[PDB]
Amino acid sequence: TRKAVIGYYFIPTNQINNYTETDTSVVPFPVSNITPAKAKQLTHINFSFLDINSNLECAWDPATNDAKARDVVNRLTALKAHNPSLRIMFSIGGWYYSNDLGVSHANYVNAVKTPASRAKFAQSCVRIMKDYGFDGVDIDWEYPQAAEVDGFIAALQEIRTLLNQQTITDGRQALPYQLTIAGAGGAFFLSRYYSKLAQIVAPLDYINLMTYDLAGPWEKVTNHQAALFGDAAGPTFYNALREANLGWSWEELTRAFPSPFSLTVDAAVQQHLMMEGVPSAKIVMGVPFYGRAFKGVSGGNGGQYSSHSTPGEDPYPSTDYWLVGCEECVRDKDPRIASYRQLEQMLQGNYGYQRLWNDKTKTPYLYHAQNGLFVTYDDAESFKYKAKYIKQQQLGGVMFWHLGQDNRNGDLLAALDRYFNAADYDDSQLDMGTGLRYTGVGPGNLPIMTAPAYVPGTTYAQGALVSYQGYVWQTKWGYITSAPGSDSAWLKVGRV
Amino acid sequence: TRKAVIGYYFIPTNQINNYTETDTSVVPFPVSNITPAKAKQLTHINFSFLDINSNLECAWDPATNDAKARDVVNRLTALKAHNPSLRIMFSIGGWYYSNDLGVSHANYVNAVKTPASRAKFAQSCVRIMKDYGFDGVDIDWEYPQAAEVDGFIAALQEIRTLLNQQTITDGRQALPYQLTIAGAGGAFFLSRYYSKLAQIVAPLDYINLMTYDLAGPWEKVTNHQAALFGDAAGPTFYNALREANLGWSWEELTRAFPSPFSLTVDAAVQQHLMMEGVPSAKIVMGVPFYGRAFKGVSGGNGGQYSSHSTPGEDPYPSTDYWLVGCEECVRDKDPRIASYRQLEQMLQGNYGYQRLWNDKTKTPYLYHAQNGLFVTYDDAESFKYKAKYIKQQQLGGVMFWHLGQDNRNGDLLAALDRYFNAADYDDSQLDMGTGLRYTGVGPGNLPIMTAPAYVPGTTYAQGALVSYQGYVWQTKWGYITSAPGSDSAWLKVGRVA
Ligand SMILES: Cc1cccn2c(=O)c3cc(C(=O)NCc4cccnc4)c(N)[n+](C[C@H]4CCCO4)c3nc12
Ligand SMILES: Cc1cccn2c(=O)c3cc(C(=O)NCc4cccnc4)c(N)[n+](C[C@H]4CCCO4)c3nc12
Ligand SMILES: Cc1cccn2c(=O)c3cc(C(=O)NCc4cccnc4)c(N)[n+](C[C@H]4CCCO4)c3nc12
Repeated sequence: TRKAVIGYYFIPTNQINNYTETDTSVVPFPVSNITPAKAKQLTHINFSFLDINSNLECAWDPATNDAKARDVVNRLTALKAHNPSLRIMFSIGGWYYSNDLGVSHANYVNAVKTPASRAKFAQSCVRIMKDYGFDGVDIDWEYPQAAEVDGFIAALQEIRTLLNQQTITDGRQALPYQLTIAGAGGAFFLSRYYSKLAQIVAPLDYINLMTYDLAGPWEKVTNHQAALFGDAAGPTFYNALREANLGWSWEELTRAFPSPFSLTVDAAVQQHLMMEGVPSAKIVMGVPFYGRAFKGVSGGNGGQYSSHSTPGEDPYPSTDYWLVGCEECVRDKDPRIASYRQLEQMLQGNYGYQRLWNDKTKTPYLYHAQNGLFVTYDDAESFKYKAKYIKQQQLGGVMFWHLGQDNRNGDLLAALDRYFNAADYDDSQLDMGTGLRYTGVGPGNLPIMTAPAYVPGTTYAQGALVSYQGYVWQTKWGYITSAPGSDSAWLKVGRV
Repeated sequence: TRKAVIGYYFIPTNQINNYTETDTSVVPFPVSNITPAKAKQLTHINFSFLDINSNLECAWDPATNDAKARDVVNRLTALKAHNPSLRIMFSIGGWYYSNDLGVSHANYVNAVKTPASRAKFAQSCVRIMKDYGFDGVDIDWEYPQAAEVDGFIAALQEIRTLLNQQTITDGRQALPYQLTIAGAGGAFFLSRYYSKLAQIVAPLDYINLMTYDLAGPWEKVTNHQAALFGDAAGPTFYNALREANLGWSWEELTRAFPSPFSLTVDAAVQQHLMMEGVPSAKIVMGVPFYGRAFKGVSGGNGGQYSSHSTPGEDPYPSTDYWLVGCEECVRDKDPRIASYRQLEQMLQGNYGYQRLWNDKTKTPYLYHAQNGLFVTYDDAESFKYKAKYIKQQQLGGVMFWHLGQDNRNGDLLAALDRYFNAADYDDSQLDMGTGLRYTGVGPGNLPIMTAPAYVPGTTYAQGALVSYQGYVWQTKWGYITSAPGSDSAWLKVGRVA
């Protein structure tokens, strides 16, 4: 099974309305920059972002020039001439539209409320897909809360039904229409819907975990934003999942959700695999094509794990563009984010940066000794370890934000495709290091065990192991005369 | 409101069929030993035990001579001439009949299964009560499991309906027929039904907690079997309630059920009070009229919290009767249980025992220095603190097992009545000590708190407190943009006035 390679294509409305493929000053990353070689290295392009309007329907930004928008999408779907497996998805949501404090948040809550609203919203998704020529629907609601999850589920189920019927109607058995979501990659947002992961993922082809932004100006201690494994010297976090409305016992919560823990990519993946009904092949690991920069950091450890003075507000509440050498930061008016393309040029232009490597997290980072700056980012080296992880854990593939942040040669995308598909690349001896692994155990990743069959009428001592109804159970205290599952005394510890 | 004083009267079928009041070798504790003075000190006598037969009806042991049974019960109900508040209850169950491996266990599970079976069983309970002259029904099922609790509750409700109708029919408004159960006194058995305590206790007049046997030879470390409060120097136990099917979060389970914890009487009472809908006035504290003995006790502990070499297997797997001076242990053939009557007779007959006192647990214990023996028991002094606890916590009263283990003068029963009712007893200055209290917090004992009202649209930092929909909530982490109760981020920590 070929690994998915899902690249976001993001274009703001102003750039759509003024679209041109011959002037990077207006449109920095036109569709023409996606060469045939790059199209062949992708399996999915997530066009972004559409929204949910006050009519509770999928819709473009109301300021969008529809004729210019159709032309942009047509240029993307023309790329399928170079890659018969390529799908041009469209994404609904993103942080700006759909976060709790976002401009359109209430429309997401209201669209999934009722059977009538869900049917109307689901129909509009398929309509938009067919009217503009997209190959599937991606929903990036960041993020539905506990009371909204069941409606969110039924809406996804409704879209799945309509997409499957549309696949048959259009003869698309060879390339069926698909449904994906961007899912939270950290435990705090994940706890909103974690208990219902199985019913969320059931109608999806993939859940694309946003396993980045695990550090940012909203945290007082600098850190890697997409550490693969944990560094004991770095900060640790409250494991919010132990508070999810799971109904598990104290022992089950404790063994599944050690706290505090290292907020890493491996943690997010393992937390998903701990849940019953979440298959590894549907889990896609997100990676960032951008870095996050911090100022006012101290010395002694390359700027890692230090206090900082980076503004947290949105948008950037100043004109102080303090990321030395970041020309894109001036154009975008924000020194806290830098594309890999810009970071590469900052490393090549003598601005005082050093590129350092953390062999526990398996991620690079920049340090500016003279102005106290720290940048966490990913590159082709960190992608070696993440690609091997994807293969070892039998995940569905990789996702990234976004195509316009790769360098001009497309080195990041080419690296991902190479690590998955190149016949002359061999990572069998790649050293995954001694960084901290997430060691939680849950119902979905219980180890295989053997035990004598449970015998009704037997009195079991503390620590006894029995097999019953497909699982191996252990007594939590002594003098146990009840059957596993009928009591508080038995802990499910294994399967088969 | 007078505190309940509930004494079990237990008599085996063998003793009923051969009942006599002039031969202690056949019947050691005849009803005649319950003098008018003792009858006035009781509010309830739990006659025990009846059973549930394979027809799923309340019934006497099939080997019971029915005429002899009626005669024994009549001697108990005649005691009401001396005490117009006294009730002769009858108890269905007990350990032998109703434990998971007991001879009649399946009858208890099956009787509560369906509306028809519950109706048939409930009718048989009231029929037995009226036929033999009892004043109420007590059910000692030890213990219903999670899947059986809902049927068990519906059966209790059905008995409640029939008892209330029988009260009206018999003009017994001045002394209505009552319904009680014996409940678990330790967290392990309690976890079976803990989540449904409110609906279990609703149809009852009392739930009589079996707050004894909290220690015994089956434990590797000697301990008090009915410690009122905890001793930090003593052993601690897994808090099984954190594994009950409550649906609470990790923070809520941890805050309600500290673990490990001291297995005490106070723990069991407070664990019941942590649940909403469980009124203190229905909780009755059980006390033992017997002791538990250990050997091999090695230490300067006074024998407390020490390793031991006591069998604690049943039945006693030896003939070594090493409890020096326990003659009842020889006749009964078990050196690990002794009535208070015998323990007193061991103390006054020169056997080398020292009576020591633990001022944390507020319980006495025996220690035999030359042979290293340890006995945990209760007496009139430990009952002072338990009686004051009952009054301070506004509990319903006290229960004890059993009447035949008191001394001949009835000193234990007289002490309980004195501490509740005597005008010349004054425990106002009795110091309850510094033993460990159970400090768990649950929905039934959330404190009143004050906090600013939650404001929609606000982003809250970690540890922020807000009031919302009748509760005070605290954030467990930062950058909170959700409303309390809609999220995993908010912890219920208090109630709004
Ligand atoms: C406050 C905050 C707290 C915790 C997490 N947070 C984010 O995880 C986050 C992500 C994003 C984001 O867009 N990631 C890329 C992306 C790509 C594709 C789809 N979805 C998202 C974001 N813009 N912000 C707000 C920034 C903007 C300036 C300062 O705060 C975010 N804030 C927070
Ligand atoms: C209250 C009590 C009263 C009287 C006797 N008692 C015991 O003789 C006893 C033995 C044991 C025990 O473990 N024996 C060893 C063993 C282990 C496994 C298989 N066969 C034998 C025990 N755990 N408890 C506590 C209760 C609490 C919940 C369930 O058990 C016991 N309680 C009591
Ligand atoms: C084996 C055992 C294991 C776990 C718990 N167990 C008891 O909780 C228990 C209680 C009683 C009992 O009667 N408590 C007083 C009473 C008063 C009113 C209503 N119900 C009960 C008991 N007799 N045994 C038998 C044992 C004891 C030693 C040899 O045989 C019991 N055994 C066990």
